[PDB]
Amino acid sequence: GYSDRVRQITLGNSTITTQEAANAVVAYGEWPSYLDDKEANPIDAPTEPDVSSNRFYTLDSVQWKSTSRGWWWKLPDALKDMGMFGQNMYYHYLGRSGYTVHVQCNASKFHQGALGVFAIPEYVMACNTEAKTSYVSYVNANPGEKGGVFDNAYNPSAEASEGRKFAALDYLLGCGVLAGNAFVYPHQIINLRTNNSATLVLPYVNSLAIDCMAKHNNWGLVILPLCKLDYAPNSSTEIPITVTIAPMFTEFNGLRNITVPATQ
Amino acid sequence: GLPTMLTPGSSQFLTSDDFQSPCALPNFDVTPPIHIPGEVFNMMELAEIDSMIPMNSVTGKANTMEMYPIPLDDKGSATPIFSISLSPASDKRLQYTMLGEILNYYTHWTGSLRFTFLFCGSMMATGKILLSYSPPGAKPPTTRKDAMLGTHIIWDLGLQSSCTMLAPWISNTVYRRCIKDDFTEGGYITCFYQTRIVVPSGTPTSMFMLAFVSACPDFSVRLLRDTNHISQRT
Amino acid sequence: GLPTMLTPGSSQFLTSDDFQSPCALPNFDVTPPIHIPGEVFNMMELAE
Amino acid sequence: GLPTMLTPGSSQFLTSDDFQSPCALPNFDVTPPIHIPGEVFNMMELAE
Amino acid sequence: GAQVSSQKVGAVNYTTINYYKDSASNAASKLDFSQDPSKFTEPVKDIMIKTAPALN
Amino acid sequence: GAQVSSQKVGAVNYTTINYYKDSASNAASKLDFSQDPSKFTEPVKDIMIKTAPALN
Amino acid sequence: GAQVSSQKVGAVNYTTINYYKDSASNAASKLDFSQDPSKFTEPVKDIMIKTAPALN
Amino acid sequence: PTAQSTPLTSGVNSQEVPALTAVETGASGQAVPSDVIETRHVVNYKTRSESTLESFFGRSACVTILEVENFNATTDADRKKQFTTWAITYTDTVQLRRKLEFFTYSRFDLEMTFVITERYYASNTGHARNQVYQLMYIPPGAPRPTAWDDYTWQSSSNPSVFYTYGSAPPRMSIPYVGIANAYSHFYDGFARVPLKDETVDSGDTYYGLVTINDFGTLAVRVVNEYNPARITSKIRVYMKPKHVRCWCPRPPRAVPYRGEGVDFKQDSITPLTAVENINTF
Amino acid sequence: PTAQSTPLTSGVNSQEVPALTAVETGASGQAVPSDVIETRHVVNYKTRSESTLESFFGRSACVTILEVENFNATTDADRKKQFTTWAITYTDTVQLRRKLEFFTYSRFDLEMTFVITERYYASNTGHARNQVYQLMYIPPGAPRPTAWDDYTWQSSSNPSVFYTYGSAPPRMSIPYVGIANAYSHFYDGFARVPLKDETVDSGDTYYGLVTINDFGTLAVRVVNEYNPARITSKIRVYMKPKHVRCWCPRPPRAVPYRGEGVDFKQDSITPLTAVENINTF
Amino acid sequence: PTAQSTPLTSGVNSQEVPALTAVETGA
Ligand SMILES: CC(=O)N[C@H]1[C@H]([C@H](O)[C@H](O)CO)O[C@@](O)(C(=O)O)C[C@@H]1O
Ligand SMILES: CC(=O)N[C@H]1[C@H]([C@H](O)[C@H](O)CO)O[C@@](O)(C(=O)O)C[C@@H]1O
Ligand SMILES: [Ca+2]
Ligand SMILES: [Ca+2]
Ligand SMILES: [Ca+2]
Ligand SMILES: [Ca+2]
Ligand SMILES: [Ca+2]
Ligand SMILES: [Ca+2]
Ligand SMILES: [Ca+2]
Ligand SMILES: [Ca+2]
Ligand SMILES: [Ca+2]
Ligand SMILES: [Cl-]
Ligand SMILES: [Cl-]
Ligand SMILES: [Cl-]
Ligand SMILES: [Cl-]
Ligand SMILES: [Cl-]
Ligand SMILES: [Cl-]
Ligand SMILES: [Cl-]
Ligand SMILES: [Cl-]
Ligand code: NA
Ligand code: NA
Repeated sequence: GYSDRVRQITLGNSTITTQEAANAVVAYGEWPSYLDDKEANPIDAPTEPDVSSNRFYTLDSVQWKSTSRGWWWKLPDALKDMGMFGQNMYYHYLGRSGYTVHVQCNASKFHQGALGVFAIPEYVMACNTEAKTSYVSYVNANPGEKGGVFDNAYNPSAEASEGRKFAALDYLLGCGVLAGNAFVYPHQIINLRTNNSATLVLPYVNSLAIDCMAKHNNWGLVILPLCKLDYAPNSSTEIPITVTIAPMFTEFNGLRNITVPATQ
Repeated sequence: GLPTMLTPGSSQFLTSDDFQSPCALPNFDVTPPIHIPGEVFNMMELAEIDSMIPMNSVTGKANTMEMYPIPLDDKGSATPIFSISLSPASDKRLQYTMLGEILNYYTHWTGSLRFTFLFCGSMMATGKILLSYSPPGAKPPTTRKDAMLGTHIIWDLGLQSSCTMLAPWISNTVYRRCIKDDFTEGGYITCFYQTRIVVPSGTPTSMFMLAFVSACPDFSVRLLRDTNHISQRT
Repeated sequence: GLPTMLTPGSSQFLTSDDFQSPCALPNFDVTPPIHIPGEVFNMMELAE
Repeated sequence: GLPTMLTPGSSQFLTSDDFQSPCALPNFDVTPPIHIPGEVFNMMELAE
Repeated sequence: GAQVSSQKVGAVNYTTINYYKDSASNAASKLDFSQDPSKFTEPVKDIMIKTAPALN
Repeated sequence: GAQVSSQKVGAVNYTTINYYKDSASNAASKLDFSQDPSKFTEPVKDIMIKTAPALN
Repeated sequence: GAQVSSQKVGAVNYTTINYYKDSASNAASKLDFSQDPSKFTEPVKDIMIKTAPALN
Repeated sequence: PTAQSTPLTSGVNSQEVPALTAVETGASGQAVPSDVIETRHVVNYKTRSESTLESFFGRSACVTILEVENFNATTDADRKKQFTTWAITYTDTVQLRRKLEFFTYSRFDLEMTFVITERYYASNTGHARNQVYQLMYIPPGAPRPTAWDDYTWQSSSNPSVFYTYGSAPPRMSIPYVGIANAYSHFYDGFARVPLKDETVDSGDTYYGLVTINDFGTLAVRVVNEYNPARITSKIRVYMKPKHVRCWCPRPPRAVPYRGEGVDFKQDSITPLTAVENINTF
Repeated sequence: PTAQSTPLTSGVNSQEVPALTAVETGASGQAVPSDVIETRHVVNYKTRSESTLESFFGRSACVTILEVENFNATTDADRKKQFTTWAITYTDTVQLRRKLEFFTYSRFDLEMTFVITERYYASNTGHARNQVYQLMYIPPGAPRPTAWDDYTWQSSSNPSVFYTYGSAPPRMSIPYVGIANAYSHFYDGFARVPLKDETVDSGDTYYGLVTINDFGTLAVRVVNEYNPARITSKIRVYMKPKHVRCWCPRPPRAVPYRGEGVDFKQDSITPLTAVENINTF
Repeated sequence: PTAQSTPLTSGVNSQEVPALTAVETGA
């Protein structure tokens, strides 16, 4: 009865079902966990918000078209305005979190296409001016739940002030490496003939036990069309991709007044 | 003092030497280690991971995302679907795979190579595809009837989306060289329609598959060297 | 003599090195120690 | 350092010397040996 | 405090003594043949048996 | 007369032999973690218990 | 890990310690007096006894 | 431990189908030759010794070339040629950098070695006595020299090495000195959070590791006073990571670097050479 | 173990005839003196120590002479004099080669030693500071330098040795690096099979070991920048096979070599000096 | 020997007042 294709995930007051999964990935074979006393750093008693924040948040959906070049988000950035997770994040200097990432994309037995879904630690991307290096604004680096898109062209700006955004060039993974090698990162593929969802469980990954969430994204989430969407009755059709992410084993230190980042 | 006598080598700086040396920061207290996920111990662990072959790196597709997908259709042509030499370090398409990149830091390689193919047509598309590896020294195969005389697998498209073809280690030398070299040539990998891809109406008649390559557990490399894939002006 | 081979670093003067060296005043009889109040062992004692 | 004193011969290259030397390719995995017919151990075998 | 260890074979032991008080001064770490490719090649939640269907 | 001692850990022992007849010739003294901050931070005649009033 | 071996006689032992982790670094192989000239001087299928006729 | 031996196997006619899988799962292909062909037994005695991280990184690699001179300097520009300072990094060169960047995080001790060379600037100004060099490591915060003979070179606390020209290349070990539990080769973030309505500039700020990294400064001088003959020197700096651990593998750099970041250059983003046809052996 | 002692023997009158044999069998003569004369007992204490393979090959032999220079080069030809590359081989010289070629196959580690010498090109251009040399081993596939100061010399992975002029001859060991189970000194074959009706050239192809051998390249430079005085250098390369095994003996080279192959030269194929008569003592 | 570890503690509501002292004492 039980199947690699059928799964339920419950976190807090939220549940996901899928009937066309393809197993699930646990990044680097490690489930998330709380921070042990023998690896701890800040000494204040941490806040562990548990069910208030460790639950599925669904981002705004994006549309997959035959011409789409792909999508990216950063974490914890994409969830910074999500319910109590966002509040706990911004009221504290320090935070750590794992995640369950559930990417959703159904179609029909007559559609075709394949999405690579990658979780990338320290997903540093190229800037869009050749007058400077590492020249990206905080606002452009941290788009929140809307994330960003890849392009198949690189057109760096005439003036440095206009190029302070990522050059998200698809085939170089926005960072000067070949996209065909992205499979070294934890990943699944949503191949429409096979499955309609990808599930990745991510431990906290960093060179520190805990860090400043508002300064530093631990993971990138990349969705790249490896094989373009095609549908014979209408090649211009679009199908939604929906991203739903739950923080897990969240832990926060250094409580004070709320952080309100710059918006422009 | 203890009588001693200096030998050849004295005072040289060999960049692959392995000697002790005084510490510039004595009794320094290093930051305690913590567990970090994803520890790597051997570059061969990375070589065993599948990465995509840019199989369709033809003019207009090379250096775009479209270099990866291998064109398929429902026409059942007798022409090969793709053809590539087993030269995993030096071939224009294999050199930039993860395996290829690792191989270009070494001079010698040995072992079996795994080629895994993912069919990305619609669920309604069926088909049978022949994947072949022909060890070297004979006419390179350009027809199915020659290809099928070599090592091969007939892949039936279906619920299980992917098929693995092996290029088993079959070599005169114990290691091959990580360069283009007649003496350590590896042979020929080809692919043909065994039947054809068939679709019903209202279904795309052209589609793609993705090809991945990885090393098997019998695989190893030797003789560290600098790669020709990175450089700088001086 | 014992065959030997000099390695990199030979003859350098690293100011944080920690080697032995010959004494310029051999068999010198140092003044005996006595107890003095206020001995310090670690700069962190002073930081507290 | 250990007090030492260089003797005559120091730094010479005698072509019939027999010393150790650092390996340029450390932890290199040599090709395993196999049996080959006709092994020779001494030039006097050939003289016979 | 001499350590005697096996050499890497050539065409059988060697001796090491550490001369310095800081481990940072030591020569290269001994060969570590540890590996676990599956954390990268098969990081799946549910065990996959090769001979079985990947999806059932 | 070799002394074998623990090294300071890096990213485990080392050997020392003294070559000279004067202790002044020796390398650095071994790490001494002794301390008693209270002779400077709390040199009071009557014991002060933190949780108690300093002056009663 | 010192090896003590007989010297080649002159007109009686010596000591060797290997300093390197690769056997390729080692000094010359020890004298090997092995020989079997007959594989070249008498590689015949049927035994030939000197005192007997070579052909009978 | 050795790489895998191959077992003796024949054929099959079976409901067991190891040739098929589904890489949508995130698993790579797993099948080996015995799964899809008839194999003989082959004992594999070969090892992966030379691809351990210690073996892969067990080389002293040049990471920069510094220049210093010794002559009678009478201008500010020429006075600044009598010593040099260099922010310690591995990004001046590409080879070691690319190898390290197979990984996201690392932890290692460092062996640093130096190669020092000289030439005469001219032949009509006599000769020059053998030179001694001082290479001083200035940790972040320690005062940096503004002249080759200022007070900073007394180096009471900073480590310095005094090197005599013609002697063996000097060398020292450095512990793992990171303020985190590993070094980060990539840092997807900033050094501070810019806040709502603050007056701090947001137009000229940077991103990533460059905003947070600081391994101090190497300062080099010729200790000798000037001769009539001007001598110009190069100091090549070599790094070997040892006692190495690394985490979180990455695709390697596929296109030229153009600085300390991950940025790429518009005229150099086409690494593949196009093949004539998909069927080209 | 010693060479054979001689037993006390007298005469014989016997049907045992050790003096006769039949070398048609492929057996060499076997008789010894005691078989054909009256002998005294002589104890033989002498040994064949110096004709073991290790003893026969236990010498560092010069295998090539390389040249490099250091001066201000303003032409392409002169720029190419600032470094040199050499395909590693033992066929530039004749002595070690001939000894190795007593055998068909071998297996050994190598000790490589170098002797580096300089002279002034001229006397009216001042002097030159002491030079450091870099000798870089470039395995097959690694990028080869096109200039003395290009990026390849950073040598992150290739082994390099930096040698300071006047220091002891530098030296390193190389393992047995063959991709077969032994080195072949002779290879009766080709690198590929030419096939029926192929368009590949068959008129300018080669034969034997030259078609398959590649032990990489040695690249040498002077690391120093130019002085006013041009310095020219020679680098002599020495090889000693150690830990030696050999198989399948061969007649030794009887006439001069004329290249890397077994070819001979028409004016040099008469090694014997004719004797006056068959009866010449 | 190491620098001081930090123990797990919660809050208090107590006549024990370690936050107050009198540095006039020389402590
Ligand atoms: C670095 C350099 O190029 N130096 C060159 C100098 C200078 O150009 C002039 O002395 C400066 O006026 O000139 C020479 O002819 C010399 O002095 O022997 C050759 C020397 O190599
Ligand atoms: C290699 C060589 O033969 N060099 C000789 C040079 C050059 O021929 C000229 O300087 C080039 O014009 O001339 C000398 O008289 C000199 O300069 O003292 C002697 C020197 O040995
Ligand atoms: Ca709680
Ligand atoms: Ca010595
Ligand atoms: Ca299966
Ligand atoms: Ca109190
Ligand atoms: Ca007889
Ligand atoms: Ca089988
Ligand atoms: Ca000076
Ligand atoms: Ca007799
Ligand atoms: Ca030069
Ligand atoms: Cl948001
Ligand atoms: Cl193109
Ligand atoms: Cl000073
Ligand atoms: Cl002076
Ligand atoms: Cl081509
Ligand atoms: Cl360089
Ligand atoms: Cl120079
Ligand atoms: Cl005669
Ligand atoms: Na094995
Ligand atoms: Na005898």
